[PDB]
Amino acid sequence: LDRADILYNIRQTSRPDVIPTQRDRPVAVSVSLKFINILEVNEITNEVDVVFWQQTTWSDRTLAWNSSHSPDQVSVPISSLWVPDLAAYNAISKPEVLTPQLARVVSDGEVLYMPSIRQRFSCDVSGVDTESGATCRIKIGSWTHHSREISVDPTDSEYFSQYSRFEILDVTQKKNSVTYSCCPEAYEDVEVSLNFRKK
Amino acid sequence: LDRADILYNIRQTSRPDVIPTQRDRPVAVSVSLKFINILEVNEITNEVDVVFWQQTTWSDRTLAWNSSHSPDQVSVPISSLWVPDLAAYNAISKPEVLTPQLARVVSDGEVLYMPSIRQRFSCDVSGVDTESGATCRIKIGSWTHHSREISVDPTDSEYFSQYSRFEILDVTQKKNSVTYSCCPEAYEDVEVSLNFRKK
Amino acid sequence: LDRADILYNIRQTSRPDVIPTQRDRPVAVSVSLKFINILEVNEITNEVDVVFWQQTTWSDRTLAWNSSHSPDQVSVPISSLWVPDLAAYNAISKPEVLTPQLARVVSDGEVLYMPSIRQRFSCDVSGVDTESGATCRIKIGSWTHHSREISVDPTDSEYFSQYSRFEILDVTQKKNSVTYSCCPEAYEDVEVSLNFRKK
Amino acid sequence: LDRADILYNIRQTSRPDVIPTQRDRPVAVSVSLKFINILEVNEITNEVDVVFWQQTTWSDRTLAWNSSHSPDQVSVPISSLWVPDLAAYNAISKPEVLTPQLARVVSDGEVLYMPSIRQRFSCDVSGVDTESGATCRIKIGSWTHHSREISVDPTEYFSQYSRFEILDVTQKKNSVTYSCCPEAYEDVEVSLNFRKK
Amino acid sequence: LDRADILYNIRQTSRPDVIPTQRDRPVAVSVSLKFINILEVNEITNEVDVVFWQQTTWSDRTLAWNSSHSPDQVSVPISSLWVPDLAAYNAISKPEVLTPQLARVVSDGEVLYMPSIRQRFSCDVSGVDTESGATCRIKIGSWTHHSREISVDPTDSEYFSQYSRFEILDVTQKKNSVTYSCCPEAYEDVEVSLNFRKKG
Ligand SMILES: *[C@@H]1O[C@H](CO)[C@@H](O)[C@H](O)[C@H]1NC(C)=O
Ligand SMILES: *[C@@H]1O[C@H](CO)[C@@H](O)[C@H](O)[C@H]1NC(C)=O
Ligand SMILES: C[C@H](CCOC(=O)N(C)C)N(C)C
Ligand SMILES: C[C@H](CCOC(=O)N(C)C)N(C)C
Ligand SMILES: C[C@H](CCOC(=O)N(C)C)N(C)C
Ligand SMILES: C[C@H](CCOC(=O)N(C)C)N(C)C
Ligand SMILES: C[C@H](CCOC(=O)N(C)C)N(C)C
Repeated sequence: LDRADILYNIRQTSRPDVIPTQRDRPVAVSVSLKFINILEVNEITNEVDVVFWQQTTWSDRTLAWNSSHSPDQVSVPISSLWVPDLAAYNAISKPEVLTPQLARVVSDGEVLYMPSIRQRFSCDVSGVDTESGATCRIKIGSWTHHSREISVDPTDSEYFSQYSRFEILDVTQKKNSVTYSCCPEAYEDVEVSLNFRKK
Repeated sequence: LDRADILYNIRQTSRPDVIPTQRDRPVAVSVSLKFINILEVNEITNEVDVVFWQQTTWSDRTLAWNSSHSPDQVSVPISSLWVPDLAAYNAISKPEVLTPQLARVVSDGEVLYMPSIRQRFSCDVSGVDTESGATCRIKIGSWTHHSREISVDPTDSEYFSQYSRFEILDVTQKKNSVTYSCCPEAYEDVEVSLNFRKK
Repeated sequence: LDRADILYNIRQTSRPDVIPTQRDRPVAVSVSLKFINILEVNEITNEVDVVFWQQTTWSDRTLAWNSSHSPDQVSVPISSLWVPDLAAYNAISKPEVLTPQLARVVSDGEVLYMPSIRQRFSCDVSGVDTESGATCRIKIGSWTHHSREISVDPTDSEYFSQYSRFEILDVTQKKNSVTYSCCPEAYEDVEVSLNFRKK
Repeated sequence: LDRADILYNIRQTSRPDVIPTQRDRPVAVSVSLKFINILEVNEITNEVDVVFWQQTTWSDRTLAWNSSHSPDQVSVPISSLWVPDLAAYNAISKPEVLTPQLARVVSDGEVLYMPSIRQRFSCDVSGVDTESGATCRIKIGSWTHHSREISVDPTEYFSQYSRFEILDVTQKKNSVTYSCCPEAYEDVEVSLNFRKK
Repeated sequence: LDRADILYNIRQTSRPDVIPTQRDRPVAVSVSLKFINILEVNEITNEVDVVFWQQTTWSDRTLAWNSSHSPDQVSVPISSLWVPDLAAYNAISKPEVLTPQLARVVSDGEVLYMPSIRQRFSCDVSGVDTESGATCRIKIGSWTHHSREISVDPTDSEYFSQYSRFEILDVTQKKNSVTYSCCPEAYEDVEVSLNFRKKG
């Protein structure tokens, strides 16, 4: 098998509309935000503009191939793959995807999709100009798949811009499972707490 | 039947361009706005920027399948389903859909579509800085389907952001059936009255 | 014939790229603006932001069907129909279509397309703050079809927002047939004069 | 032949990706800007926002049909035609096309494409508030086709409600060689002399 | 062969989703920014708005044809070609492509894609109003292809607008090969250092 064949097979059979559950277990999705920049804070309106890499991994066995005498990985357009329907609950703009929309697929079916995203959020900006800083919580999970279909789990300034007006003090993560009035089932989310301040 | 089969059949036969009327009864659509945020009020211009979940439900039997030994529900891209042509009469911007455009379909054909929307409206902003607050009325209904084809019915701070500069005092709903100069038939709408104030 | 059949036939045979002239007569298009809002006036720059329903009607016999024991009308995506190539000569932004892009088709081939549009225009804003008000003239006609192929004809505050900062005094319409330097034939337009003032 | 036939044939055989050179001569493209409005001048940043009709004509024989007992012209979506890859070198925003994207095609293969465009440019805005006015120069030519493949040549509607007025418009053709490439690329430079009223 | 045939073959067989590696060597991509304008500097936020031609070249032998009695080059929509997945790491807006999205392909499979791009960046704007000026560093590389699949290499005011409020003092380039926490492999990048200042 060469790359051409692998990409051909994936395109012909991938089923981007079909969540790749195994034996009625949820697809285990990992999410991890790598913050790159904080662009436009407003303590009055409690809105912040953030740029981050949304590192997202999950498994889709339907993509697997025998890697004997074959490449172990290919880059694939996400339009050819099932992708988790993650959304940020407290986003107040749609995600602006800054990078090429390609996912990396390993021969065993492991997928990594890691767009760089710019997005605005409604969160607690109070304290941003103090030494303790602000703590902005960003909430992410599947919009339409409950906990039996998708589980969501977590996996600081490492890639944060030195030229930002802000600095990151700490980043913490917490997993939740919430029942909403609209629906009987629970929906998982990750809450990423970004503790930052003006320099 | 597995998910793949169900989604395949739906894609192959769905008829997104065909309103699923039963026995010449209107498609009964329920609409309900869950307000998430109020972002940019202007009492001078009487314009407001709102984020809300537009909970929308209706029935389409053409989607139904036998759920015996099969999943009871699937998430489906709305491009593969008929969707009611709802519009907000007093919107002054097009709806920015913030979430993945997926509907949830149950085996009996019940559909739930619940995008998170950011949109600007022209409405009464007077009194927003008083204790009584402003009452902003949002009017939603089918743009091209009259009351024999589509009926529209309703179904507060529960999901409203604590970080908003505003707070919700009350939300009320009212159903209407209006005849317009352009056409002989009546068109139904729901009017959602959002009573809110600056904190 | 049911809706499914009618929409299937329309989709299979409609020819959205083909102007439905009959016997070498122009397609007679009617255009009528129902003003909904006036949002952002600037008497210095002579620019105005307007929301209006662009009521547009014409006939396309290729869409007709026998309505005996059949629905008399269907809603159809405009991407499946020929639509007149109307443009506003003095627009300075592209039309923001706020409503679902569906036209209503009657079994005899009458079409009604009535999007709600937000658009900015260059026009006479002088006097807007006086009692006489301003008169803003909006000019609309086929961009590429001359008078032998498309004719354009007209057909006040009825739907105008009570919450606008402005009010409508009067709306008048006038038909014209103009020869431009670019081309030998005449092109029809409708000029809609919107007389409005600050409240 | 009726319109439906002509449009069908064009759709089936047009080859929008294929530049219609004849006998290895360049496609001769005419370009002409009809200025409609000047919207947002900034003398400090030297940026201007303009609306103009970009009158563009060229010939594509592969579109031709026998007009005997047939319509002489049809309107065609540009997605079904080859169109010259013109760009404005000093544009600092992408062209906002305000009109329906249709070209007019004559039975002999003459094409006219005339979108109304709003676009921002980096140009000389100095003197806009004087009697001499500013002269803003707009430079347009094929982005990827050199002079042997595309030649570009120049060949009333300005809004009375603009804050500006047009004193003069002049045009000049150029053939320039760039560091990136061995061949010459043609352009038209349109000089818009305008001032605040 | 005429252009029609060449473009027809390319469209029918191009495989825009398939990186054209040769014998398991990386596709060697050259990148070079020709700066055209600097539009909106902010020394407080350290953000800059730049317009530049992103000269990008690489080889794709699957596009090659016999140029005997045939045109030596054609312009091709990039939607019909594989194109490197280059991204600017420090961009804070998506690239606004100002020009027609066509690449030039030579009969030997050499490709030149050279869009004009307007984009905002987070970079060091300090000193912009001084004689030394600011130095803004722009970092560009493949987003998803490591060094064994794509290598990235470099190739001043020449096309820079005389009407900008800024002027260019110097442009330097540096190639890097970086390993990120997310993945075991190294990813190459070019860092383009734009040294510029406000005029006056
Ligand atoms: C119209 O439909 C009806 C009922 O099926 C039929 O009686 C009539 O002949 C039809 N006319 C045409 C032209 O098909
Ligand atoms: C290249 O095309 C020429 C001209 O017809 C032909 O003579 C020659 O055999 C071809 N060469 C290759 C490598 O196929
Ligand atoms: C809160 C958010 C609401 C939107 O959900 C849907 O559209 N469903 C189909 C569940 N989910 C429950 C995470
Ligand atoms: C008021 C508003 C006007 C638009 O109507 C349509 O476009 N039709 C096709 C009816 N409707 C009737 C709800
Ligand atoms: C004013 C306007 C200019 C655009 O014309 C075209 O695009 N043609 C193809 C005629 N026409 C003459 C109505
Ligand atoms: C200056 C400008 C650069 C971009 O050129 C390309 O994309 N080529 C395909 C030539 N051209 C040469 C006019
Ligand atoms: C740092 C940056 C992050 C994005 O990576 C991807 O999306 N892969 C598919 C690896 N790359 C590795 C250059």
